[PDB]
Amino acid sequence: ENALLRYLLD
Amino acid sequence: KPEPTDEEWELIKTVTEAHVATNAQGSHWKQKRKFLPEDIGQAPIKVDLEAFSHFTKIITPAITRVVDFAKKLPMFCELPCEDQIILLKGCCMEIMSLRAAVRYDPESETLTLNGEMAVTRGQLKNGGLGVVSDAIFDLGMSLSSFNLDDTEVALLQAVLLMSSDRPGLACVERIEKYQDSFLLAFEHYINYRKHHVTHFWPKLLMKVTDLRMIGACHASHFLHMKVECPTELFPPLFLEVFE
Ligand SMILES: Cc1nc(C(=O)NCC(=O)O)c(O)c2ccc(Oc3ccccc3)cc12
Repeated sequence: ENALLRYLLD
Repeated sequence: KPEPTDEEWELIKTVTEAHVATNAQGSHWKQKRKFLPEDIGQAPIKVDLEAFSHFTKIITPAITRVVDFAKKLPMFCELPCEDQIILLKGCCMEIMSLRAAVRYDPESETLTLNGEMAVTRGQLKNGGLGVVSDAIFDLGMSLSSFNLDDTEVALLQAVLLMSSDRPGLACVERIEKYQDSFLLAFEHYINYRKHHVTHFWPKLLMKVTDLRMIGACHASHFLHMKVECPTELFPPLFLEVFE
């Protein structure tokens, strides 16, 4: 659900 | 009073470098500083929409720098992904406030956000933060006497990031091991620095609590902003971190 924050954590 | 071990010096090099590399505008933050115009952020007639949109537009890079900090910490990287997400959502507002508070300027009575934007107690208050504005400004005023350097700020951020009490964490004992290491390095560095304040370490621990209050408040003032602004009006990275 934290799509963007997950992406930023690579 | 004991000073850092070699392992603790190495750890202090790591956090300090992580912090310096991710602190907006670095040494130049007072030069790149634009004072937000004074008509922006005066008291309505609730939330001043103009100041809100300026604050809305800089929260995203500020959250991203916090993420960049955590990623340059090797202990953080060994945590599973959901732990990292939980730990970041937990400490993002805490670390941003610390980073703003140590940039309090008593002559102008402003904080600098994003290395670039000087705002007043009234502007940050009327742009959505409410009483939390006073909390961050009061913290800045009182930190001036603590003369924190880059390393003490870095270590404070690591202590807040490594909080094993956030709801949902798998590796709770692992995270508390990491925090304990930082707390020990932090104390021994404080012993070595020999500040000229009595019981510096106990007083700094109360500052940690002040920050954890600012962080726990952002729920009571997330709702205070969603009274007026539809959820579309916030940037997405902010919504993720704050709910
Ligand atoms: C608490 C803090 N801090 C910083 C910041 O830059 N701190 C220093 C730094 O990271 O270098 C911000 O940029 C903030 C931006 C918005 C904000 O709330 C709001 C978010 C959306 C709408 C209104 C206020 C709090 C900030």
